[PDB]
Amino acid sequence: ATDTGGYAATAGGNVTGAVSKTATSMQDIVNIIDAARLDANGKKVKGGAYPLVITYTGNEDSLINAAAANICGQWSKDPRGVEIKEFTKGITIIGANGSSANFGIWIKKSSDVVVQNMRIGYLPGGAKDGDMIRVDDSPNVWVDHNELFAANHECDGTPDNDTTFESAVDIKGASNTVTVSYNYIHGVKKVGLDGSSSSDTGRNITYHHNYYNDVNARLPLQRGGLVHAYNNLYTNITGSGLNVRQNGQALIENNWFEKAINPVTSRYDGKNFGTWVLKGNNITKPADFSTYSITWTADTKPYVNADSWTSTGTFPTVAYNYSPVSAQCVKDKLPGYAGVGKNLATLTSTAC
Repeated sequence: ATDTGGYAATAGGNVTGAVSKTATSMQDIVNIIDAARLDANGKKVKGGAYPLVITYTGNEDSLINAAAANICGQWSKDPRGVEIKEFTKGITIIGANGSSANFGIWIKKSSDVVVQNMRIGYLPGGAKDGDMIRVDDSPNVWVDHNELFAANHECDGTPDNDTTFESAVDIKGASNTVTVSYNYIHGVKKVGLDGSSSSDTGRNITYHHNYYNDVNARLPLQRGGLVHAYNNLYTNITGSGLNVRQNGQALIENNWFEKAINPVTSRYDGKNFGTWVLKGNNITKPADFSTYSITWTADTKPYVNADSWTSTGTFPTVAYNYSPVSAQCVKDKLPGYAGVGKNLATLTSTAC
């Protein structure tokens, strides 16, 4: 099936003729993809020779645990990541239960890529683009059921005072359709952008069933296009949540917000504010701010906060088929479906 519950329509490497391989380390993954580019005669095939399903059984807890004990020593180390560049035959990277990685997955100019059940945390190289997951010029990508974490903290003396750790899921370029679902993102200062600059506007992204906890900002930092965020659990947001910019449009439905500062805003540009359609969230009116500990702040430049909690624009017909659960149900159940080791389980109404 190609249904991801969002804009991305892909099965990744789970197609006809897929070759399954087991990777026990980051290097194995690199070698497997390289080999996957060669045809029967040893010649390279543009976009890849065959579809792949790579099961990653490696474990780097030692690296992660060492890093967690010395947070400020990570930004200056070499970044570590597997680059999936120009591979379009279809590929899925599934972590085995118990597997872990102290390296990121960088997708560049590829298509039909699915990343699931990977536990990635405390990556080194925040000063040199050490992102956990990067989707660049890559349409039909599905980032599902992963645990992305670090420390929601900024060490002193880091270059730009923003490089202690890099992003969890940055999306940029022509990654026209992307679905980010069932991820447990925690302890991340900059979760992920949707457009790397003011000119990098566009794309149709869906964020559904994600559990965010102790994050500072960018859920996402949207530049143009459309974003459909539904059934996400937003708790302990220390800076700002969805920042809808450059005239982007967002449909924010049936989510649960709690202990969040500026959960829905449009700030930092001073102009071209985006719009949002609010519906079915735990917060229905301003009276609820106090109940769920939702605070608001101003910005030095013109900005717009959803402090009136009203829709400020419209949203096109949601192309795909999805069935949202209630905000209460996500609050109650989501933590047991999002993340690694949940066997890619989905939250249905029957479980509410």
